[PDB]
Amino acid sequence: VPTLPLVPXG
Amino acid sequence: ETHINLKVSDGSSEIFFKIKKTTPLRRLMEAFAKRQGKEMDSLRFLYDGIRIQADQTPEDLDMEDNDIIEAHREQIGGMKFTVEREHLLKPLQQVSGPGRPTLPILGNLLLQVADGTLSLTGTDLEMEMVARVALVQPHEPGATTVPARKFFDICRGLPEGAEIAVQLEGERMLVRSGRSRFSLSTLPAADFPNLDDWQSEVEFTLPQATMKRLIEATQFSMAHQDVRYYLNGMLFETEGEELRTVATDGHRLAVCSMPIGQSLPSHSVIVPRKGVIELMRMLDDNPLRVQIGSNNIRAHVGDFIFTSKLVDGRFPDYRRVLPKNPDKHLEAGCDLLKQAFARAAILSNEKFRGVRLYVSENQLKITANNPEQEEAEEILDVTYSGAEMEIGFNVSYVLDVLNALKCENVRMMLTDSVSSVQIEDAASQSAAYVVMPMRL
Ligand SMILES: [Ca+2]
Ligand SMILES: [Cl-]
Repeated sequence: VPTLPLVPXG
Repeated sequence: ETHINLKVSDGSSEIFFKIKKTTPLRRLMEAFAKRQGKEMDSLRFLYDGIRIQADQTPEDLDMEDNDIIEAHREQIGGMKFTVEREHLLKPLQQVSGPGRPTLPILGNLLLQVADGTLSLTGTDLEMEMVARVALVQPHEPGATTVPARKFFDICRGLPEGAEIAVQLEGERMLVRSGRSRFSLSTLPAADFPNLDDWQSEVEFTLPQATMKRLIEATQFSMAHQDVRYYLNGMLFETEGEELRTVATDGHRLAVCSMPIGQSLPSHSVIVPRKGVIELMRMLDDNPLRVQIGSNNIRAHVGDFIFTSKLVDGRFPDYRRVLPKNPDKHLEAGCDLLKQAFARAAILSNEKFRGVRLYVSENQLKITANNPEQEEAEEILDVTYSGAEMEIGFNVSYVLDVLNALKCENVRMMLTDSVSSVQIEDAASQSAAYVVMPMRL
């Protein structure tokens, strides 16, 4: 379960 | 900006005073009483109906330049009004939206009678809702606070057309209508909290339906109780002539932009989850006026005013989350896609909710399997001419998007099996949804 490229945290 | 100008008026005589914002109002009150030839005890000094105590300063009461102090003949607990039930019901419902044994006053409404108007205010310390009701019948100025839910329920429980008379008796508020009598416990109006004033930075008016579209397009993508507190809210952004909302929980993002017909400075704030909920409650005639400050937001709707603190954090840039070159475009009817995903979801894993999409020339196959080894398969005609690919998704996130797109056809913009998908109305770029896939 990958995440959106949120910076930080993904 | 160290001193304040104040007007004191008894309805006929007006006296003006310049005092330091830190000086108690006692000297001002006694001087006004002296000019009237009246005893200091024989008058009560009300600020928006709330009784001033002699040791309080303008700074304590957040007074501003040319604010007015009304001198009234003494009337202990003098507030009195009589209003039609129908004129109170919606105001009471609205302000009772936003309560601890250590904070009983937060379960109360502040009532203020002043300048021909009844004001009702509810607050939870971080947001407040204020309603103004014109008083058509005789009244007497003053203020109190009263249990919100009990007062609302009493007014709602009275018969259609009832007139509701309210006055104060010691530490209780007496409500009378017909041969119905209620005595409610009060707490002092002077003890009700009030957000201090702030400067509006961007201000604009827009139709209620436009704000409602912006919130409904993205609200479902907000995080719930995320430790990244900024994600629990909704970004509100002004840019050029558009207003934009953004919401994300790290697995999906929603962004919606709408034109507001006036070019504005660029501004970007985070509205807390409970504020978004209250904003929606107000969007029941006339349009909506929004003021955004550095730390607060305010919405004016009809005779209501909502104010909320903002969330102080760094919201992610949706522009960096959008797929860079989503060159594989699938188009399908929104309802047909939604109904197929909804049936496939029945046999997906109850925890992980994964479904598999196989895209091929003008065809989509959706499959779902669960630990019981049950299987669903749906085949749909779509418009698609890209490379074949298999990609997995949390079907709940997909259904959430399709339900928020209230449209005939949707476009899914694909890159590869491990990259986010962008979903939009095939006919409108106003909203965009980005969903990360699950690995297979
Ligand atoms: Ca009536
Ligand atoms: Cl269309």
